[PDB]
Amino acid sequence: GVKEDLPEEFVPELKKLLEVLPHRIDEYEALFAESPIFYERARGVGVIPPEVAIDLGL
Amino acid sequence: ASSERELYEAWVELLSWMREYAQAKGVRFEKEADFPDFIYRMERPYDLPTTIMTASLSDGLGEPFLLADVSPRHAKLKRIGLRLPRAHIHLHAHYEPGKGLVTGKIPLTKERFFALADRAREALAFA
Amino acid sequence: MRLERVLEEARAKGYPIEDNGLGNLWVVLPRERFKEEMAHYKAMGFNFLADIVGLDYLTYPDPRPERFAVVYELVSLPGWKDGDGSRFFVRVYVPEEDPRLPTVTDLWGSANFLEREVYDLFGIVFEGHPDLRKILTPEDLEGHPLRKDYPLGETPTLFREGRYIIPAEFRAALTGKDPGLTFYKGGSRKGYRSLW
Amino acid sequence: REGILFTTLEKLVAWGRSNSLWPATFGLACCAIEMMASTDARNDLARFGSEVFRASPRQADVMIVAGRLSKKMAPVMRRVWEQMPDPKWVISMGACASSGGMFNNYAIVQNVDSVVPVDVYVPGCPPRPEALIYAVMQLQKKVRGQAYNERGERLPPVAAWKRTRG
Amino acid sequence: MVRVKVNDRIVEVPPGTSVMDAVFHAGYDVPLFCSEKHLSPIGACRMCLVRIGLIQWQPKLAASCVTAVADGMVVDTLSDVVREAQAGMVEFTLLNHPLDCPTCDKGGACELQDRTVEYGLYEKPLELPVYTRFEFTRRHVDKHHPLSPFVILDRERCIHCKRCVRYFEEVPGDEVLDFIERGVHTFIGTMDFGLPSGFSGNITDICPVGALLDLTARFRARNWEMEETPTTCALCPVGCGITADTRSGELLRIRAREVPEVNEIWICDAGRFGHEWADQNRLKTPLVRKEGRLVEATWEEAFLALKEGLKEARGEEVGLYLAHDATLEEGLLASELAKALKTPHLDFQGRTAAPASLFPPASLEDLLQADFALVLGDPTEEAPILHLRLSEFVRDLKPPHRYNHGTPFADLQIKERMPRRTDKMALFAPYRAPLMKWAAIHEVHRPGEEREILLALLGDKEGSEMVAKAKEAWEKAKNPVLILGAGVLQDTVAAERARLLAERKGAKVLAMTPAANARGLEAMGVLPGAKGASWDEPGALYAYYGFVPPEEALKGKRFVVMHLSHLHPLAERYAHVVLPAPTFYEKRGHLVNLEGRVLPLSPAPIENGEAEGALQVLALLAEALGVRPPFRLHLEAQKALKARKVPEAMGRLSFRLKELRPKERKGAFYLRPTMWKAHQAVGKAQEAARAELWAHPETARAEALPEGAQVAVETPFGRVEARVVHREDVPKGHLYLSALGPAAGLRVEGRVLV
Amino acid sequence: LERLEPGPVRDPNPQITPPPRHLLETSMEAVIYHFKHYTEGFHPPKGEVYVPTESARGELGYYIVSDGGSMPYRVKVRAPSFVNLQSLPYACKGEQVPDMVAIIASLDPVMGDVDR
Amino acid sequence: ACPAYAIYVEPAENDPENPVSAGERYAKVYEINMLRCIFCGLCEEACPTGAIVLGYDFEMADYEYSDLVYGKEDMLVDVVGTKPQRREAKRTGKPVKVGYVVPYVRPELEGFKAPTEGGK
Amino acid sequence: GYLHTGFEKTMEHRTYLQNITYTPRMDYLHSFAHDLAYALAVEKLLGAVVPPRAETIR
Ligand code: SF4
Ligand code: SF4
Ligand code: SF4
Ligand code: SF4
Ligand code: FES
Repeated sequence: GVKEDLPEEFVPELKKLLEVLPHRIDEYEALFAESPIFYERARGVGVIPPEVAIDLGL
Repeated sequence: ASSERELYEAWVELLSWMREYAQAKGVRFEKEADFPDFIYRMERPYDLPTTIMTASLSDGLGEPFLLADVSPRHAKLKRIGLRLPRAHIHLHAHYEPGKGLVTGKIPLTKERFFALADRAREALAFA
Repeated sequence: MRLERVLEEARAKGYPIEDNGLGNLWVVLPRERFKEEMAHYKAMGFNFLADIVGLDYLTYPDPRPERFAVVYELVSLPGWKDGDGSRFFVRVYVPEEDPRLPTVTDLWGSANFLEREVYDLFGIVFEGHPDLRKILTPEDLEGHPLRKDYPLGETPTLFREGRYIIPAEFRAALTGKDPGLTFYKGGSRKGYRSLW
Repeated sequence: REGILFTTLEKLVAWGRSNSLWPATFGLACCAIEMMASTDARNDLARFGSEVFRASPRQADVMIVAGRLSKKMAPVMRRVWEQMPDPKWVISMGACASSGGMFNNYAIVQNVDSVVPVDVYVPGCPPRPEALIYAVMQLQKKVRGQAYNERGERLPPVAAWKRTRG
Repeated sequence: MVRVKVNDRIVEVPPGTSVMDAVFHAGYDVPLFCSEKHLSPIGACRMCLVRIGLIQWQPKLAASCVTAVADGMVVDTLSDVVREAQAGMVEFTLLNHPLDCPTCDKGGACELQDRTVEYGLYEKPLELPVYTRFEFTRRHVDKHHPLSPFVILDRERCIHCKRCVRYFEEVPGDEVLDFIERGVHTFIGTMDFGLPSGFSGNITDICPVGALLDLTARFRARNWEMEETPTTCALCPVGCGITADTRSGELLRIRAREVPEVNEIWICDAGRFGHEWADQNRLKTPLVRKEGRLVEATWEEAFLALKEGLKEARGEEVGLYLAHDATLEEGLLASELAKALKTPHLDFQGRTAAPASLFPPASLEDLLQADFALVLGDPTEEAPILHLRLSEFVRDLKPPHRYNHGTPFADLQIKERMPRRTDKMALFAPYRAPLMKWAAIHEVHRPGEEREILLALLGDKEGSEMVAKAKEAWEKAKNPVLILGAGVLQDTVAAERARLLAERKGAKVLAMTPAANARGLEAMGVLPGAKGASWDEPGALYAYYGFVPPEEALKGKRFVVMHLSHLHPLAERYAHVVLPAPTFYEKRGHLVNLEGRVLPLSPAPIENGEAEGALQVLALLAEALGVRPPFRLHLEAQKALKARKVPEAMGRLSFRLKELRPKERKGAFYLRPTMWKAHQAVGKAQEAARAELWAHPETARAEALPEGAQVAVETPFGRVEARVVHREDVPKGHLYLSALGPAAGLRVEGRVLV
Repeated sequence: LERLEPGPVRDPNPQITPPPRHLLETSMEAVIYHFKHYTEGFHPPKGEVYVPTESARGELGYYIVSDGGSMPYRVKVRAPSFVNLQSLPYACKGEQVPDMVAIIASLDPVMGDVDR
Repeated sequence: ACPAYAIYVEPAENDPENPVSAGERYAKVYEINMLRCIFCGLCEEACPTGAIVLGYDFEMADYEYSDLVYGKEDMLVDVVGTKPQRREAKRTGKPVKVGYVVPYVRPELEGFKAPTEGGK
Repeated sequence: GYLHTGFEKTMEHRTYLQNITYTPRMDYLHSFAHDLAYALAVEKLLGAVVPPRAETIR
């Protein structure tokens, strides 16, 4: 196990960032799914069958 | 309990004497040990009135004729001991409250200690 | 469990079956019979060939049959529409003299590169493999490096007035072969484990 | 012919040079990820003459050798270095580069300074971004000639006359 | 053999053996502290307590080691109860063991420490640890007591290792220590106050704590950090395996390397502490005589000089005179060179009138199988630890059983605190020896008388009672080993008589020489040419010197090339080229051990600056002389060695070289065989290795000498200050002067300088 | 966060664990083990071992053969990304040229896996 | 502990009358090559004197290899800056700053007071 | 393969404790995972257990 105890200071900040993040995460996501250009750069490409994913190891 | 403190204060005292005799006779003194609990003390409270756990008087040959050791801080059975090399004389200083520092039960004085010393010094006189 | 029909077979074919109490299992095979055996396994529904670890037992404080030993890790991905989580090793001791062994490119295209590494790091030429080249190391350094025999490559660290440390005798570290200052050892220093 | 040899010119031009530092990072390590950090998001570098942060020596002359490297990288780096313009500075960023941290091995190259001359070391792997700031402040006043060594000893205002420039 | 089963494995192992050893053979183990290799056990550590079935189980756990073995025996070591107990005893041990670890310099070698952690741990899976049950104040006793000019003693270290006290009994059979007070009040001390034994320092190694340490390397490095460089000694002709502990390319500490051929686990004091000259200022840049002074030069500058020096030289004008500190390789190369370009002689420094190629060598292990030892010489000085090997012989011990680990760790055959003989050896020294402690047959002879003794034993002169008894004894000794001094080998007639007797009843010889590798160099024909001269004598007008020669040597020359490791007064008005030479530690080559065995000497990792061996330099003189010697590298020399027909890796070699060139004179000053060599008199050993002058009380008196003081003396072998020793075992009519450097057995002329 | 409360933070078997340093002050046996631990370091028993795990980057695991020395006799690292890269010529079949950049990036290269 | 071997330590035995540290052994030379220091921290954990205690420094960077093997006296609790910082502050005559703050000291340090929200 | 070290080699020339230095030094990203995975392996081997709180933190 770890070599020493947690900071007390660890508790406030940890809560804090869990508050902010959900919203933040969304807003990054917000950039992608729409932007029809996002589509046009990504969707078609990155192809590989699941079967081959295992064969070549992913 | 706080017996400890007076003992420590006595240990210094005694030590002081050991030096005095040392200079007096010009006989060799050497500090032997320091507290473990000073070394490995490193932020935990230290407050001992000296740093010195053991010290001795030597003949002038690095051979002691008298050794003088205190007990460490939390090391139970707190006493100060003396012992004369090659004599089998083992002295156990207690402290007795309402009295002072006693040798068995007889109060120590400097002269007592000097007498012990001279008989040591002169008798054993290994060099 | 997919494993089990392999296990009775292994036993039938008398292959020794190593087992650590940590529930890891090897199957000791000869070189020859490997390929086909292993063919049968994939057929038997072995999904995923995870690893190939090439082993150099140049110096070991116990006897082993061979100096070079390969080990495959085969797995059955249960999260796939087939599989059971059936994960196990196959170990195959390998003559130093012939650093050959038929590939398993044949059953997984993962293998390709894995075996390539193993040529580089230990000397093994896997038969039926397209391309040997280093894919990870210079080709200006030779000797199939990363072997016990192979140099360790140290340089003294430098301090004022040229005062230096030479690493390789600095270390208080040891191997089991190594004895250190002690004239013997036993106890803890011959290892230890728990069960409690 | 570079902006020197009259009182005026040398201070002028030197201010110009010093304040316009255009970093070309030579990531190949963890350094890079801290370097993108080092760019933005807490502190800036645009106030130190940097919009250049990217891969062309055709955009830069401040070489940041950032990360632990191997044998295979030495001629590469050498050549990259060569394909910079004539005045050019060598930062040796971090421990991993500078003397090879905790690896003593054939594979690696220890003491990056071997491959190319250096003018600035900045230890620590990882270091703090800010240390790098301190370093370039150094490097600023260094090329300004208002620097020494720890023995009071002066030095050229460039990295590039310690071994051949081109 | 005895049928043992230790737990799960069975071994044959012949009887009379300790359970312990079979345990370790079986790959089972125990904590161990009292008994030790090459030493009779005691029960004291009590760590080897096991239980045994044979099938029942003992009610008391016998120290397995102490007990003998039994067929059909079961040994239980993986016992839960054992482990518990081990811990127990450990705890008990630890009760007063003073906490001092960081500054403990037993440290990595605190085997005790390692056992603790091996076998210890509280009886309780734990959820909370325990550490103790103890908590009272510890004993405080004695520390910082210098025990010796080499050894510091801090008493509360000792675990009541009884090992050293035991050692003193077992090994030298000379005691100086004792336990003092009883019970817990006890502690070991000396009352010698500085232990005048010639073997002492091994106790450092033996000390299974850090109580006895080499002060010289106290607080200087840490145990693990050292490179422990197995290599070879050369400092006595035993030339033991040693281990050069080094950090910063500098010699921290010499420890024993435990070859069981040329020691067992035993070193002389001189060997261990007498190494500081190496650790001290040493020649490390070539010099040449300018016109008035010596000049820092390169090798190249010298080579130019060499050509110059060899531009008016015929090569018969040139003397090659080596140290007695040259390798086989350098020997071989000298041989080949002196063939190639004839020189009037080859010699080496320690060389004698009659070689050791006049006699067989023998083995130490040979000497246990022996009958009687008739001794003429001095084992203590000349071949130090042989003295000890004899002590064992004398204390009756027959060769150790060596197995899959070599030595066991208990003597049952012999058991401590028990007799020795006197009448198993015969002794001739010209004075006092510690041997006389075990000798009854002992005799102080006049210097020149030795021959006569020999004569008398052959029966053509009339011996004493001792010599008569000796005569008888040599008969009755069916395979005695004859031990021969410096006084023997340097005096033709004596040698001849020995040669006869030892032939007559054919029998091997142990030839103690003041030369170190006397025998290899002998074999390498580094002996005078037919017309010849000796190493002592001038025989040339140019010279190469591997050593500082006799004063009279220096006169008779006019170009002198020295490959030395330090400067000496003899040189700055006699040198023409000085060069740096490597230590024997860091030399490379093969030596012929006094046993007869060839040993390689590892190069040690040390600072040296420039110091490119005599091998190269001799080669380069030949280059300067138009002669390519067929080799000048080790590699080719190994080939060439092998060519000369020596099979490496301790070959035994044999050859009889008969040269019996007389050269004796009768002096009145003796070269006393000493245990130290001039250059060793540095460091703290400065005094320890100073010269003594022994003389009969009578002649002391007569010359009105102070018998405590040090007196100036002028010899053709230098001016020494020498402490004045009364000793009636020296007969008056000669002055025995402690010969620092090689050369002993001589009667030499000098003067009592005033 | 819910499941969080006081507790010791490492295994209290001091044989196998370095001891607390607030106790060197106290026992010798402490001191001994402490000293030892940070010098030599323990001997694990002989064995090979592997555990499969889910890293952020995929299948992670170490195949570790120890001979029972103070150092292992084999350290194999299972590096996922490296194996994932094998699938690149495949992944990038017949693709378009500006697209190919992204297709590398999308797979996530950490070069440590690869290079080792 | 140092895997980099970043420490060159010449030991010595203290003066008996004037011991530089109360102990009977001290560090007669204490060098650290910062060019490869691992700053193990494990370092701290092994040291039993608690001598070694990581700082809050990072303002270290210079031009010369061998200047960056920081010495004993640069590695105290008594210096007032980094080597280059200090060396600058003499030639320039300017004072010091270090530009960091913590909430409060680490208990481990108990000498030197750093800027802590109340300094810079 | 233009970079490489041969960690796997080096770590047989360092202690187990020491090896924990190497583990995050090959993952710029999730450092702690390498570390953990290595930790676990060791822990298993000698059979050591980890406190619940420890495990929480981990
Ligand atoms: S110094 Fe540290 S952060 Fe920088 S490349 Fe090396 S390991 Fe990575
Ligand atoms: S004798 Fe051993 S256990 Fe005692 S302080 Fe020395 S090294 Fe430590
Ligand atoms: S000094 Fe050492 S060898 Fe001698 S009895 Fe004590 S512990 Fe044993
Ligand atoms: S007996 Fe001779 S060979 Fe052995 S250590 Fe002593 S001097 Fe060297
Ligand atoms: S009782 Fe100690 S080794 Fe036998």
